[PDB]
Amino acid sequence: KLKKVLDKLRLKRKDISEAAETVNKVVERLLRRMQKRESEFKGVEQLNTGSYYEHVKISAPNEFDVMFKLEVPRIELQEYYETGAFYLVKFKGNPLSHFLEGEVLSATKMLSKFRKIIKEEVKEIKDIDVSVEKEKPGSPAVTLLIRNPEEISVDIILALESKGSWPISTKEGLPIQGWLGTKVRTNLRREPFYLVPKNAKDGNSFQGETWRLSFSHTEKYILNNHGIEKTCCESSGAKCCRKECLKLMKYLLEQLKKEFQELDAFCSYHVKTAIFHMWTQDPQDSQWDPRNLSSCFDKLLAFFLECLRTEKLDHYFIPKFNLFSQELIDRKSKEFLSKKIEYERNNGFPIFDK
DNA sequence: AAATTGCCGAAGACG
DNA sequence: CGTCTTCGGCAATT
Ligand SMILES: Nc1nc2c(ncn2[C@@H]2O[C@H](COP(=O)(O)O)[C@@H](O)[C@H]2OP(=O)(O)OC[C@H]2O[C@@H](n3cnc4c(N)ncnc43)[C@H](O)[C@@H]2O)c(=O)[nH]1
Ligand SMILES: [Zn+2]
Repeated sequence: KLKKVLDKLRLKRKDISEAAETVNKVVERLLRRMQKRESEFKGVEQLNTGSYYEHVKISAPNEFDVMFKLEVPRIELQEYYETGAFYLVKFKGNPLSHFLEGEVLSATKMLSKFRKIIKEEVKEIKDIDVSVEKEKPGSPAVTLLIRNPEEISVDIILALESKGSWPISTKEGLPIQGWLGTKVRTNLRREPFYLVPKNAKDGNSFQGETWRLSFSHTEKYILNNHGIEKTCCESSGAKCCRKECLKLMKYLLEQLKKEFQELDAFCSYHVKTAIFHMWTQDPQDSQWDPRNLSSCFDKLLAFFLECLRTEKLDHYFIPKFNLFSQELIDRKSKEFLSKKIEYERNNGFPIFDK
């Protein structure tokens, strides 16, 4: 049954080819515009991120994430309260001085200019049906809607790149020592970290100056390098069901969200985060054998339910940041999701039949 | 020093 | 299952 759902979720090559060709054209154009000329974002470089580029996109290739990363030397971080994930940014005749709010580099100001430039360039595209989606408060993304004629959304994510050591809130995150190992962890943490203009929500409003930590790069590496054995899912190695298990979990949540508005606060990142913990908990490739797909999915569900019940889902990189805190998601919303998942679980997943 | 190209892994296609 | 294919990521090289 699960194998047949996976067949259904699997992307078609023809769909991939048609989508990618258009998406790549638009992105390439936006990138060229940023880099030329007297622009504040002149040095941005492209990094493709998220589900599609992690090969865990399901159903249709209609969502693409891409970061435009900007190297900003000598920045100093001040943690926004005790959130671990959100920060104010300061510097130790720059183009970025336009975005300064005091000595603080404002996320809103920088994103708004970034967004303004994108809209200008999108207006000049004549051969492709593309529009800029209406702004979402808090969101770090400038979202494009493309009609290929099929609907495709492209999230362009502005990001600051810092080459320094990672903020201490991440010191006990990335607990992959018994799984991917110490050399991998050390090497990953020697890579840069990123800040995206996602504002912290403080009560009824957003703190417009705040930035948010990003490890979209690391997550991408982990998805592509996910086994304890170096040959996991390689041509001279054994196939595992780690990614398949993630697709099924993503699908379950997506179907549930499609018919229950009370689940708007839940997202695929919660699912991704839960399975990262699961991969830490069950490190052996043998406990992710394709023959044991059914029990792997069940283990994930039980773990997820327990996170729901205890209102605790630690960010994989920032362990003191609880994705399932009462502050972020209401108790009733979690209890609601708990009931739905339990139902689908005990009933052989009727919602998988659309 | 921006744009081209080579290589090959991941995974879809179909036997 | 194997073999072929395309897309993505990389960085040498001009
Ligand atoms: N990547 C990511 N996404 C996060 C997130 N916290 C919540 N979410 C949400 O999950 C979904 C992820 O999409 P995916 O393509 O990976 O399957 C989205 O619904 C995302 O919602 P969002 O409102 O927060 O973000 C919108 C837009 O911004 C990107 N984004 C959010 N946050 C980041 C970070 N930290 N780095 C890079 N990009 C980020 C989202 O991908 C989406 O494109 C989380 O921490 N990370
Ligand atoms: Zn594997």
